Amino acid sequence: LRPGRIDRKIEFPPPNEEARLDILKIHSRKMNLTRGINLRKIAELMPGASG
Amino acid sequence: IISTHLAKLYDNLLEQNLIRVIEPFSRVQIEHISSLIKLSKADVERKLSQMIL
Amino acid sequence: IDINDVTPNCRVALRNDSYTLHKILPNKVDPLVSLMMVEKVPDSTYEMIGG
Amino acid sequence: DDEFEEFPAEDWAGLDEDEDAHVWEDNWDDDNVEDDFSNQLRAELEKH
Amino acid sequence: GLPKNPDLRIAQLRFLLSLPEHRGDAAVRDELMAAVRDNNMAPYYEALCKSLDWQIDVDLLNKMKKANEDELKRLDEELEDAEKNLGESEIRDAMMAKAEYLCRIGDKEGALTAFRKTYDKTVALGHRLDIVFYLLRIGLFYMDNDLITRNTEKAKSLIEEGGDWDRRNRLKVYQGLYCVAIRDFKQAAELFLDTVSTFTSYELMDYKTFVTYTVYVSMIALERPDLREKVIKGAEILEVLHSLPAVRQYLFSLYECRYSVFFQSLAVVEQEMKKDWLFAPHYRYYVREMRIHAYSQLLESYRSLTLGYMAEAFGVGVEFIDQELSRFIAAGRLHCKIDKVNEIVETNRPDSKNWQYQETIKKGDLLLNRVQKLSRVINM
Amino acid sequence: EFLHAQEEVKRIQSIPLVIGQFLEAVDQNTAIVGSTTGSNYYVRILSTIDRELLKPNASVALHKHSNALVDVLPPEADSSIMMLTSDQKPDVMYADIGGMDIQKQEVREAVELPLTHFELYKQIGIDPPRGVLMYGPPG
Repeated sequence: LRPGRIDRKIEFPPPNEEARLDILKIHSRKMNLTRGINLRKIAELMPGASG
Repeated sequence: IISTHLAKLYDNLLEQNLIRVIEPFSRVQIEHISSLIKLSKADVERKLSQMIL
Repeated sequence: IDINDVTPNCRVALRNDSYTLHKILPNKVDPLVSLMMVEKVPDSTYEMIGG
Repeated sequence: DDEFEEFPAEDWAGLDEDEDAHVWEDNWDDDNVEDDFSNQLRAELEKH
Repeated sequence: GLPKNPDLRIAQLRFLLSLPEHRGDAAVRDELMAAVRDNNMAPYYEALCKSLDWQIDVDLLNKMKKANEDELKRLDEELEDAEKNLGESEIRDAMMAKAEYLCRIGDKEGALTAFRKTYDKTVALGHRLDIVFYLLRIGLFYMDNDLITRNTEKAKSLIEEGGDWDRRNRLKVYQGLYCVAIRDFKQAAELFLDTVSTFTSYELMDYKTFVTYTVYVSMIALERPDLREKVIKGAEILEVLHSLPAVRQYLFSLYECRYSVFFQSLAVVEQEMKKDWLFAPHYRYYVREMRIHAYSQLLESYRSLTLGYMAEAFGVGVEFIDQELSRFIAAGRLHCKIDKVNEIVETNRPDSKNWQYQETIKKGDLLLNRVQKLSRVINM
Repeated sequence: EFLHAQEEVKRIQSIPLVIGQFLEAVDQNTAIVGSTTGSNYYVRILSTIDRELLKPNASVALHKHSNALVDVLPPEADSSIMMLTSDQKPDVMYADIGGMDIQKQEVREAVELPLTHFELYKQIGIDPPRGVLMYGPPG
C-alpha cells in the first residue's frame, strides 16, 4: 500500500437485496433452469446471505 | 387408492396370465387361449397384438 | 556441447566414472500462466452486476 | 486431371432460374397429385 | 422474454390470405388491417398491396407515412444527440430503437443494415445474441433461408464462446422451428422435447401451439419406446394436452392402436397443417408418413392378415386399403405382399442375417472402390 | 534369426534386478529412470520392451550394475497394500448403523452416484464431487 504502488482501496459491505439477487443470477446463469423460475422469490426467501 | 391401482394390477395380471397360458405351445389357437383365460376372443387378440408390438 | 546452451536450471547427464556433462536432456517447462486469460470477459457487465 | 474435353458441357443458352430450389429431400412420391386425403376419407365414409 | 418483433402472426395471416381458399376471409383481412394500422407498417402495406392486387387506401397511408417519417426523424435526432456527447450505452440504445422501429414498420433492408451496424458497435455477448435473435426472427418472418442459416451459425459460435443457458435454450427452439420449416422432423422433435421443460420463447408462438408442434413432430420422428418414455409419459406434455382434446386423441389413437380414431385425427390435422404457415409446404409428406407408420404398426404383429380386417380396423373400404398398400409396397415402405385371389396381406419382413449380408456387400463395395481409386491415383 | 536374437537378449533380464521408476522418455533407445536406491539415471531401454507399457511413473526393473531399463513390471509393485476385502473387510452392515439416513444417502451418492448415471450430472451444469469430507463431534 506504499505510494508508488497499489495504494487506492475500495471497500465492500455485505450485499444488499439487489446485489444478492444479481449474484444469484450470475451464478445460476450456466444451469438448466425450468420455466417461471423466480430467483427473486428465492433471494427473498434467502435473507442475509453472502456470496 | 386401491381402486385407483386396480386397473393397472388387472392389466399386469392379464399379461402374465397370457404368457403362462401360451408358454407350452407353438401354434396355439386364439380361440383356445380365450377359452383358457375366460376372456373374449377380440380382447385376447388385441392384447396379444399389443404384447407383440 | 557449447556452454551457451548450458543455461541455469536445465537438466543434464553426467558420465559415470568422471562427471562430465555430455547431454542436455529435455526439460519440463510447466507453464502455469497461460491458463487464466478470460479474453474480453464477455457477459460480465455493470448492468447485470447491478447493485 | 483428365478433363473430358471430348464430351461438351451442357449449353447454358436458356439457363432458367431455379423454380423453387427447396432442399428438403425430394423423394419420388411427392410428384403424385392426390385428392386431399381428408376428402378421400370423407368419400370412403360416405360410400361405406 | 423477447420483443414481439416482427409479429409472426402477421406472417401467418399473410400466408392465409395468399392461400386461394381463404383469400376472401373478411375477418382475417380485418385483423391484419388492424394490426398494420396499429403498428404503422408503410413498407409492409405497400408490399402487401403489390402482392395481393389490393386497392391502396391512400387516405390512411398518407397519415401513416407522416407518422413514420415523424418517428424516424425523432430517432435520428436522438441518435445524433447520443453520439454528440454520450459514450456508448446511450448510442447503442439509440441504434437499437431505430432498428426496432424500422423492423416494426417493415423495411427489411433498412432494418438489416441498422442491426448490422448495431452489432458491429456492440460488445456485450448478451446484446450480440439479442441482435442475432432479432435477425433470425426476421429471417423466419420472411423465410429468408440464407439469413436464417447464417444467423443460426453465428448464434452457435457465440454460445460456444460462452453465453447464458437461457439463450442456449432459446436458440434450441429457434433451430427447432427452422428444422420444421426445412422438413428435418427428427431434429425438430429432439430439440422440442429437450426444450419442453425450458420454454421461454413466447415471442414466436404460444405454449399450447408449441406442445402441439412437439407432439406432431414426435409421433413422426420417434419410435414406439421413445414415444412411450418421452411424449405419452411426459408429465408436462400430458398436463398441456389436458386442455387440447383433439391432439390428445390424435396421439393416443396411434399409441393404443385405435386406428379409426387415428385416421379421423390425421384427417383434421391435415387441414390444420395446411392452414399453418410453417407446416403448409410439408402438409402431405407428414400425412403420408403417418399413414405408413400406422400401417406398419398394424403389420408389425401379424404374419398373415385379411384386407377385410384391415378395412374394418381403419374404418375404410377394402379397395382403399388395397390401393394404399400397393402404393407403399411398390415405394418400398411397407414390408408385405398382397394376395388378391384370397384377400390376404402376408408379411415379408427380411431376415436379419440376410439384410446384414446385403449391407456388407454394398458398403464394402463402396469402400473397395475408394481404395482402388486411391491405389491407382498414387502412381497416377 | 531375429526371433532367435530376441530370445537371447533376455539374459539381460537376470533374476536379481533393481526396481525403479520410469520418469521421461528422451530419444527412444534412451530414457530417464529413477531407481529405488534414491538416484536418477539416463539409461538405455531394451529394444524388446513394449513401449506401449511405459506409462509415466510406471514401475520398471533395471540392471543391477548398468541400471539399464530392462523390463516393465506389472502396473504396481507398491508398498501401500490394498484391502484384502476377504479377511480385512469390516463386519459393520448398513443395518448395524441406526438412522443417519441423510448421511448414508449423501455418502453413498457422492461415491456411487457419479459411478452410476453421469448423463444427468452435466445436463444441469453442476460438476461431480471429487471427494467427501465427513466432519462432526467425537463419536
